[PDB]
Formats: sequence, structure tokens, C-alpha cells
Amino acid sequence: EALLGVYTNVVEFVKFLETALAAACVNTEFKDLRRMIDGKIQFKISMPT
Amino acid sequence: ATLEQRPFPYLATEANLLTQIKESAADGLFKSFQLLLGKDAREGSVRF
Amino acid sequence: AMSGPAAYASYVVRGANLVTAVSYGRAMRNFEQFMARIVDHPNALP
Repeated sequence: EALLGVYTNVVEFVKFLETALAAACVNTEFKDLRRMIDGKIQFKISMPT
Repeated sequence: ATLEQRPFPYLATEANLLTQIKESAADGLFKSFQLLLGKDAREGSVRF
Repeated sequence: AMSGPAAYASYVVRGANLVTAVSYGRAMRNFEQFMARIVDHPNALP
């Protein structure tokens, strides 16, 4: 019997790491954010003169 | 008045002096490991 | 065009074996190489 034509859309898929916004971030593969002390990652600044 | 009527009255008055002694949240604890971002991974990156 | 890493940066646990047999001869050899780097390369420090 006669044929039938099927045309599907093709969508480009987004990965966050490939987009150039990730130059504004350090991306860290991490496992366990539940183990953190609240409201505190201290970092010490020493400015020479 | 609620400090004395609670049981274990000596350990209650000693454990409630922590709000005076504590200054940083890692005070009484020891240090065991270091989670680097790599092998040295910066002087400026976040070390756990 | 620009370049980057393939995946997210994973953490590495360092500090498991502390080896505590550190000697005086090797510590002075490490200290002479460490103080020479301030004159040699102030920004690149091991």
C-alpha cells in the first residue's frame, strides 16, 4: 500500500559544562553536601605591603 | 530557675558554659583529613 | 574556540598515610630546595 512520510524535530541538547558560562564558575564534582557546617566556609586573607 | 530543677545539675551548669568558651565552630574538634580539589589545587581554592 | 575540562572536578583525599618516619637529613634537603625557590621562582612554589 502507499508510503507515509514521517518528519521529526531535532533539538540541540544542553549540557551546562559545554556552554561558555562555565568560565565564571569552578565546577566541582561532589558527593555529600549534607555533612557541611552551616553558614561557614572561612578563608583567611593575608595582604602584603 | 530552670537550670537547677533540670536533672544532672553539675553537667548542666558545665555544658551551658559553652556559649562563653566557643568562638569558632571547629573549636573542640580535632583535624583528620583534607579534601583537596586536586593534588595541590591552589593556594586559593576551597579546601575542606 | 576555547578549551576546558571534560567533566566536573572531583576531590581527592590526601592525608591518609602520614608517614611518620620523617628524617633529619631529608628534611634539610627539602628545606634547602624550598628556600631556594623564593629567589628562583616566587610565584611557582611546590
